[PDB]
Amino acid sequence: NTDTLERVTEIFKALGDYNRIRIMELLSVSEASVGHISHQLNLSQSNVSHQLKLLKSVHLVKAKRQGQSMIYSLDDIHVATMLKQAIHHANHPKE
Amino acid sequence: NTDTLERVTEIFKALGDYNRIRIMELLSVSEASVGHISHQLNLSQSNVSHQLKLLKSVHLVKAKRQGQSMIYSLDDIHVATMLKQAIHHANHPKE
Ligand SMILES: [Zn+2]
Ligand SMILES: [Zn+2]
Ligand SMILES: [Zn+2]
Ligand SMILES: [Zn+2]
Ligand SMILES: [Zn+2]
Ligand SMILES: [Zn+2]
Repeated sequence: NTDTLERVTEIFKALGDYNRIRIMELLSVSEASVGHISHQLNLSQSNVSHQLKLLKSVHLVKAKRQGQSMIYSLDDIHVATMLKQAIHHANHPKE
Repeated sequence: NTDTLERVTEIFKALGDYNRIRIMELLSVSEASVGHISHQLNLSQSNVSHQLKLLKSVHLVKAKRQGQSMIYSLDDIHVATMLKQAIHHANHPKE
């Protein structure tokens, strides 16, 4: 319906960012904490936390506390498939 | 690589629009011409053509001339899967 399409608009508007894409891509390889994400991608923890908060609000990523810190990961299989299909579509030959 | 992620950013930034999503969704059901798309969605042909041009430049949609008018469709299976997985993710229950 109408409301459903608005929600998907939300989802895509959240992926339309270079650094959020780098965060998603990294998460598609392995779940991780803010420090790890911040270290590997060279983004500050505060910026990383700010982006994850947005990504989480549209259900693109989820978080679970394990030990001391929160461990982030792609919400579910739909998100992973969606992302991986897009990455691949961007790389294969297109004449 | 770096350039690949910029390209996927492009793709998602193009889907982050309510009307472009309505055009993609309609195309995911059936290929169609500008007039059909414009009629069904109540968007003018000029606006529809403008959006398709953008969608085409990032390889989200493709066009083929059949008869007199151009027939548009999702570029390939990756685009269709990507879109359908997202639509579904937006609708299923998420607690
Ligand atoms: Zn930063
Ligand atoms: Zn499902
Ligand atoms: Zn493809
Ligand atoms: Zn219009
Ligand atoms: Zn393929
Ligand atoms: Zn889902």
